Parts: sequence; structure tokens; C-alpha cells
Amino acid sequence: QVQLQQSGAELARPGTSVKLSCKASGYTFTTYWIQWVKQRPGQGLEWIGTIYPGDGDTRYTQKFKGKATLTADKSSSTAYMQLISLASEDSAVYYCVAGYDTSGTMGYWGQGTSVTV
Amino acid sequence: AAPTVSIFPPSSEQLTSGGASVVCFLNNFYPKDINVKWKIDGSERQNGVLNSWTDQDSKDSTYSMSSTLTLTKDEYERHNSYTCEATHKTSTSPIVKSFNRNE
Amino acid sequence: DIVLTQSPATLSVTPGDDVSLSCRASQSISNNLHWYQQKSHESPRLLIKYASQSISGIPSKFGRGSGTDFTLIINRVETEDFGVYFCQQSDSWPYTFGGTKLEII
Repeated sequence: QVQLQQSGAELARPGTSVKLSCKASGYTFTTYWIQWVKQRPGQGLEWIGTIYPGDGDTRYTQKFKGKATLTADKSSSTAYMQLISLASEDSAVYYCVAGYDTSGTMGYWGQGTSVTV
Repeated sequence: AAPTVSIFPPSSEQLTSGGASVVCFLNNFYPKDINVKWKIDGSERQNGVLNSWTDQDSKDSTYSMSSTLTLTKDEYERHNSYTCEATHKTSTSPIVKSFNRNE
Repeated sequence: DIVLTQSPATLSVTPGDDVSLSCRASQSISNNLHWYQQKSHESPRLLIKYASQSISGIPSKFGRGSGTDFTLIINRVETEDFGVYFCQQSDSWPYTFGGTKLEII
């Protein structure tokens, strides 16, 4: 079945950069949009962006434009998010998800990556 | 539910290192509005106290809270009586768990 | 962009009572709204996809709304139903959320 596994560096200094990864298995990696959601500890969800790995279609929110950079490797079933110019506001738990009927919804969840700046 | 309160003195190894942390647990209480007060020698102490409330329990719909009072060994052993007090909605008398460093 | 106003901010419920969580959209989104439940230290869980559709083995007491007015019904609130409930839209790319906190009295 579908499973998503995220690693992240999970520890970083202010002003540096980090690249979180998300490995997908159980489905055709290039048929579902994959989106990232930021959750500060105890707060609510905050949408970051979505990648279509079929042809690499990026679409972000205006708040995470230069911060997050979304990429995807077709050959490895891996979606990466790169966070650069890290500040204290980026310390949160980051999820990589994709739905199962409506591609926009989040149906099946990854384990999350907790980063600390 | 009236909070079950448990106070714990600093452990042996912690006193070897040079600190002393008096821990207090208040479990299985509702509503979440609860105030925790430390009393050193009968006088209220608020410095060195950090509080942490859990989200409502997924099984019995009750709350939990941990209040920790941190002090140096010199400050811990120059006082005797330590009290953890719980003001909650279940009673007008604060729930008191107190211990003396001597015993 | 689309803004999801969710009400109430926090709620206290007796176990075994009906509740409604209101999700209001600033723009019409048809049924492209979806309800999620997030418990303590846990990632959110999809409850009902679309305006009103059942998902796997989610409790059979959810799903309602269309257009700009949506409501999450819960027929019999149980002890495990504590947590934060969110609604999200999949119509516009902003992909916004809301927030409500269901507590149990």
C-alpha cells in the first residue's frame, strides 16, 4: 500500500540551508500531486506548496515563495523541499502528503520531519 | 475530577551533580483551568517553576499537568519544607502535597 | 484568496450529543472542501472527502455542506473525539485551512 517516509536533517543554525526528502511507495509516483504542510508545535496547519512529479509542476503559497524550493526526482520516487535562510520562525514539523481520491486532499500521511533552527 | 497530585524530591544523582528539582504531577483533572503554587517554608515561590499541561486525554477526557521547581543544591538544602498546591474547580481547599527535606 | 472562517474557536461537548462545526468560505468552492481531525502529538486524519463522502472506517457521523456554507456534523461525540478539527479547500491553489478545538465536558 501507499507509504511516505521523510528524513530531514532535523537540526540547523540560523542563516543556513536544509533539504528535506520524502520517499513514496505503493503507488505510481507520477500520478498524484504531493504537497507539503508546515505545523508549528501546537499550532494549526500551514500550506507550503505542491509539486506534480509527472512534469514537475510547482505551485507555492505567497508566504513560502523564496523560503521553500520544491523538486522531485522521477527515477527515485523522491520529493524534496529545500528551506534556505533559516530563521527562528521555521522551527516546525513538516509533512509530505498525497491523497487517494481527490489529488488535492491529504489522505495518506508521512511521519513528519521536526526541524529546529 | 479532583487532580491526583504527587510531589517528588530530587534524586540522588541530581544532588551529586549540584542541582535539585522538586517535581509535581497533577493527573486526571477536569476542567483544564488549574493553578499550581509552590511553597518553600510556607512562603510562595514562583521562580524556577516551569509548567507543562497535556492536551485532554484520549481515553477518559481528563487533563494532566507537570510543575517543576528547579533550584541549586545550596538553595535546596538551606530550606526544609516544600509544598505543591493545586487550585482547581473541584474544591475550594487547594490540594496540598508537602514534604520535609529531613524526612 | 480564499479564507476559511471556522466556528466556534473552542467547544465543550457532553458525550453522546450532536454537534456542528461551521466552515465558511469567502468564495464559492462547490464541494471542494474536506474535513480533518488531529489529535495530540499526531498528524491530522482525513474524515470525510468532499462535501459528504465516507472514508474507510471513519465514524459514520460526518459530512455536510456545499457552496460557501459547510458544516461537520457529529452525531454521537465519544471520548476519543477530542481534538482539533480543520476544513480545507481544494478549489483554488492557495489551499487554505481553518481551526476549531473540540473538547469534551
